[PDB]
Order: sequence, then structure tokens, then C-alpha cells
Amino acid sequence: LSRSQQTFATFQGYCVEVRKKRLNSSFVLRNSYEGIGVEQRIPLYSPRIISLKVVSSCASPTQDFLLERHKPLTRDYRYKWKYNFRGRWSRRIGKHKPGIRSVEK
Amino acid sequence: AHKFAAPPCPNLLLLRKTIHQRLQPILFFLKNDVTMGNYVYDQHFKGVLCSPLFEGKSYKEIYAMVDRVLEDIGLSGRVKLYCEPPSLLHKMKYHVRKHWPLEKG
Amino acid sequence: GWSKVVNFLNKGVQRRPHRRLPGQPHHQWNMLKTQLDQLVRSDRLELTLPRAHELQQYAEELVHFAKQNTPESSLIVESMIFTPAARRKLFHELCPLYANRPFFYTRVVNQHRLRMRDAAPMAYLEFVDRPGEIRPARPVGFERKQAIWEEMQATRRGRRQWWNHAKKLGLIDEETGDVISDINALRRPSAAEWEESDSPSPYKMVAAPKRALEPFFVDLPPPTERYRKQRYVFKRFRP
Amino acid sequence: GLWRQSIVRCADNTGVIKACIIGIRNKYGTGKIGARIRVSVRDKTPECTAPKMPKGVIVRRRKETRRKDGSYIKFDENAFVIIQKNKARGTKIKGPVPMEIRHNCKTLARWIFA
RNA sequence: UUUUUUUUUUUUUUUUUUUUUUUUUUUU
RNA sequence: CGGCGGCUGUUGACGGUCCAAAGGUAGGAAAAUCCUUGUCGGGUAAUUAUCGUCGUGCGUGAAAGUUGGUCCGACUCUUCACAUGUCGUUUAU
RNA sequence: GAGUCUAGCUUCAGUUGUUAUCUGAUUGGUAUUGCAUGCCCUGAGUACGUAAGGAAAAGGAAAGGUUAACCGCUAUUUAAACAAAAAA
Repeated sequence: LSRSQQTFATFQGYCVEVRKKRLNSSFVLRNSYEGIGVEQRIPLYSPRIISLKVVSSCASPTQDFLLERHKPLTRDYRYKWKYNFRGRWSRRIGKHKPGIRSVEK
Repeated sequence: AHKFAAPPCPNLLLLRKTIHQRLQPILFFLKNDVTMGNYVYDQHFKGVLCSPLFEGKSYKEIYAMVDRVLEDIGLSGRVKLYCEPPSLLHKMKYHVRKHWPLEKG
Repeated sequence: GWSKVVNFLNKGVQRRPHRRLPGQPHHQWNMLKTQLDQLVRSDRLELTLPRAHELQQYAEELVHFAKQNTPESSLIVESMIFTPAARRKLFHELCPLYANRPFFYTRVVNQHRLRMRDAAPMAYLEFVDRPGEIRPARPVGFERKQAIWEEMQATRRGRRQWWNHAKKLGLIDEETGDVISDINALRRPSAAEWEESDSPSPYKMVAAPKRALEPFFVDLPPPTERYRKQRYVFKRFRP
Repeated sequence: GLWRQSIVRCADNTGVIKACIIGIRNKYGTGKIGARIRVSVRDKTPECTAPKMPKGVIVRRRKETRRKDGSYIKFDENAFVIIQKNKARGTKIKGPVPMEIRHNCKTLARWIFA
């Protein structure tokens, strides 16, 4: 906390997010104290970090799946269904109300 | 959030006391459900839940514990709760951004 | 207009990577998808220059993902074709073809002419290394090495220019510091070829350049001549 | 951040539950931690002794707060503490307290690092 | 990867920053 | 079938006098009417806006339709609740 | 005749306000401040004053607010998902 005052600090929490970068990488920790939830993000590369330890891990393929950059299955994403809407002032084309359309029909 | 006071709400207090005593969540929210009825109060509840106990379990088992806990107080079919594991908190992206009233009780 | 506004407005404006098309995105993608299949089925298409420069982006990706021969890649290829005929051709005539071609299977040719009815530019989108191509294509693989060796052996200037490059390819004999004499020694089997498995009949087929010929005559026009239809029908005016 | 017409809770054990902000030294609704503000009491307990218009300072903020060291601190609620004669009215503070508080009232908190 | 304030930085210079114009050519 | 009032004396049941066919009844009452801040109470950090009430400040007025229990509401207004770029203050496709 | 970099002029407000005599071989002879809201600290509990009470010269810093610039960090939105092997 304070180098001059020799005041240290010890935080504990569960990992929620790990932003993977080169130098600006950080980790987000969340916990609760007396029913009040607190959240703090700490950079990986920092000179202030006295120590870092893990109390309980969750080694499993689910964590590895989250810890990996996945690729699209198909090129269907280019469809952009969210853009398929109808104008308020536009001519009537079927029985679709103003707004996003449907794909069932 | 809540300008003025609100009518007596014992069920909300009971739910808050029971959840914080049994499930020990880290991100627990609650509010009254107005979609069920505007002229009705202290009947229907809606909120978000998250606790470490839901790690390494399927959705069926995750919701079974919530239903069992609600059965002990008699509010099983009156609370619409959305729960996700702490690791998958990103799934609740579009569930925190929403306004959360502040009931007095 | 004034022809000055174009210039005045364009100042400090970034270029668009993907050219805009008439219609919603869902429509645009459909359009491009169908045109890719039509391009695969023809071998050359005549299109406007802007559009010819746009379709070539997916024309390359289709063949790039078709050569992987993986379940994953197969999915992506499936996700870019409509008709079975285009799938068949892509998987039976184009994949074997570009066995040795790292990339760049298509090109765009400008016609330097304007449409009569529209006054718009025109261009051709033709595949590379196909029958009746506009211009010949360069060799790849062992063909390239043979070409290079030929060039080297031709004249001194070629030798000098290719000296450095030849070393990598192995066309220079390190034991004597001279160009390799026998070039056939660098022959290797390609993927396109058929691996070894290991008559007095009157109905024997006759060898011929694209496909063999039967020993019998069948009264039938070519595939492109046995199905006629009016291109356009006049619409009488109603005064 | 915080803005006028905003409801915030009280971290002290005086008895007040929540209060409405009346004023703040800001224009763009970016209220920070440790900023003096005026509160109007809306609800009270049957054994409360707080005034009608207590004066306090922002302790906790929902919105994330940036640190000098490149870190960030976030909370789940917005609470304040009453101040009188340059001292707190109550005797204990509920929950943790951030480091970004120039005032010495943070010593009454239980976990300054949390 | 792009844009933006909801983020960050400055609040100094004025003979400074900058600029479309070499002028002994008094009848192009 | 138009409508229905003066002086003066003790807050004033009561006494004098002029006039007339009769000389506002009861109810409502700060009002589809006087006045664009009447006294007090409920809401808000502020209420002259609005409800309740008093019945003086001016005044309306009974099959001219007055008052109104219950029920009822595309009729004014007070006030509560959810979401919300209405907003300080504006962004991206 | 031609290419580059430039002199002069021009530029928000505005002005004409600067150097007698001259250390004898003795550590040497003006120097980038025009300008200015509020609160706090050192000076200072000092000057002042029975008492209550309570200044300036200078510097240092935390909010709020305006202009301009930018994408290293955070927040919102959003796009992309393709060629290392000359055995390919």
C-alpha cells in the first residue's frame, strides 16, 4: 500500500476474468465480505505485487476451453440476421410488424 | 432507486435472509416482478444469483438446490431466479446492466 | 452535377474494404454466394470491374479451404456452395489441378470499354491455368525448377541472376560448383497422380485429348446444345 | 458516477437506511469517492436520532474507480457516512472501505484492503 | 482491429507556429 | 309567460321609520361564477398548484332544476410503481 | 529557364519603457517572471490587541470548470477468423 508507512494488504477472491495480453495483462478477482460483493482487477506485471498464491484450483477441460481462442465453425455469421428489419414508413411486405423480422416462415 | 418507502415486505426479507444463510452467494440481486401484475405486491420475485457451490455441476442439479431451499419456506413457484457459476459470469452480461430497485421493507 | 463536388467531398475520406451492394446484408451475402457457384460452373464470367474485384476475394478462399481435406475445412467449403454440380467440379477438377499452386488461382482482366446501355466498365473473371485462358500461366513446382534450369543453361546472364536462387533449390552441384547436368533426377510423385494398387474386345475406347471416345456414334448435340430456350420475350406496350 | 436525485444508503450504525442526494460539486454526473454531498433522509428507524439534513461524504460507489497504480476498484452499492464537527456521528462502518479516501474516517472500517 | 467520451495529457510561445509572393524590370 | 330592497340603534334574539304584489326559502358556497397567492391541516429539501375544512370577501339560487347515499367513466387535477437517450450530453453499426 | 530551404512583409490585445564613471594579477561585473476566482499547508498562533480574536512577502496541491489534442489504460459499440514445409 504505502512504502513509507510499511502498510501491506492481502486480498482474496475467485478468478472471474483473465485478460490475456503482452504487457497490459490483468486478472479480475471477486469476493464477498459481510454480504457486500467487491471486485478488483490487478495487472499481471506490476512491481507492487508482494506475493501471489492459489488456494483452490479447478483443473478440468472446461477451464482449458475458456482459456483458448476458438474459431468460427462456419461462415454463416456473415448473414447478420439482426439487421433484417422493416422500416416504420416502409411498404407493407407480408404480415411483419415494424422491427426485426423472423426466420421461421 | 426507490424514492420513498414501500409497503411491508416480509417475504422479501425472508428470502434475503435464507439465501444469504444457505447459498452464500457472491452476486445476489432481488426485486419485485411487475410483469406478473402491477396491482399486486409481495407475491412474485425476480433476481440474479451466483455462488461458488454451483461449480462443477449441471444446470439440473444447480436449480434443484434452489428449488429445495425455496420449498423450506414455501415460495417455490413464486421466484424467477437466474443462476450461473462464478466462472461463467460472462453469461450474465445482459442481466446486470438492468436497473435494480432498493426496497426498504 | 459539377464534377467538383466529387473532389471536394472526398477529401479526408478512407476507402471501404468491402464494396457495398444493393440490398440488405442477408441479400448481399446470398448474391455473392450464388455468383461464386455460377463462376465455379462457368470458367470465365463477364462482370463490372468493381464487382469483379469483389468476387475474387471469395473465389480464392473457396479453393484455399477446398484443398485442406479435413472435416473442419469441409464444413466451411459446404457453407459456400449451393448446387451439387459446383461441388463436384470443385472436388474433382479444381482440387487436383491446383495441387502445386500455393495461392492466387484467379485474376481480373479489364476490357477498357463502356457498356452501350449503361456506359459502365467491363471486366472478365477467369480462373488460372484453364483451357482457352486469356493468357498462359507460369509453372509451379518441378516445372518451375526445370524452367529455371533451362534459363540458367541458356545464357550467362541468367546463370548469374539465378545463381543465388538456384542454391536453395539444389540445381547447383556443390561437389563441383556447377549447374546440375541431369534435371530429371529431381522428379518426385505429385498428389494428382494415381498410386499403384499392386485386349481383343471390339468395344475398346479410343484415346482422345480431354476424355476418351466410344467406338460407337450417338446422335446427340453437345451438352450445351441439347436444351434450347428463348433468351428474352418481347413485352408489347399498352397505349 | 453519482448525480442529483440519487438514493444512497448509510454505512454508519446511526439508524438511517437511505437518503436522497440534494447537491454535489459536479456537472456531468461523475461523482467520485470522498466527495462531500448533502443528503435528505427519507426513512428512519423507530430508535433513530439523526437530523433531517445530515452532511456526509461518499464512501462506496457502484461505478469502478481508477487507481494511481493502474488498478481498479469496484463495489456493489453506494453508501455514505454522516460527518459532524469533522468527525463521524457513528462508531462503526459496515463493510470494507477503499483506500482512495483522504479523510481519516476510514480507520473505523474493518478491512481497508478488501 | 476501428470510432467515441464516460478515459488520458497540456494550458506554453505571439519578432511564436504558419504561409499561396525573390522585388535595381520606369511602359510583357 | 320578466322576477323578487333602504336608513338607523342595542356579536346584537329585540326596538324606530320609508317603500312594495312579494320583499332569497333551504341547500350548495374561494365556485363553468368573485378573485389569475383568503385562514388552518395532510404530501415534498420548497407547494401560491390541488384535497379537506371554516362560511366573511364578493355573491349564486330549487321540476328555472338545487343538493346528493350507492354504483358507474375516452372528464379536469393531485399523488404512487416498473422500465426508459426526455435529459446534463452526447456515441457505434 | 527549373528543384529545395529561406530573407522582407503580413499575424489575438498592446507598447517605445534598456548601457555616465569603468575590479591595477586580490576565483568578478543586471539576465526567459507582463497574469489576477475559491479552499488548505509552511511562514504563524508570529505582527496587532485588556480579552475574545487574528495578517503579508514566497512556494508548494487536492477538487470543480473551459479549450485543444490523442487511443498507452478503463467503459460502450462493433469487425475480422486464409498461403512456415522446394515431398506441399
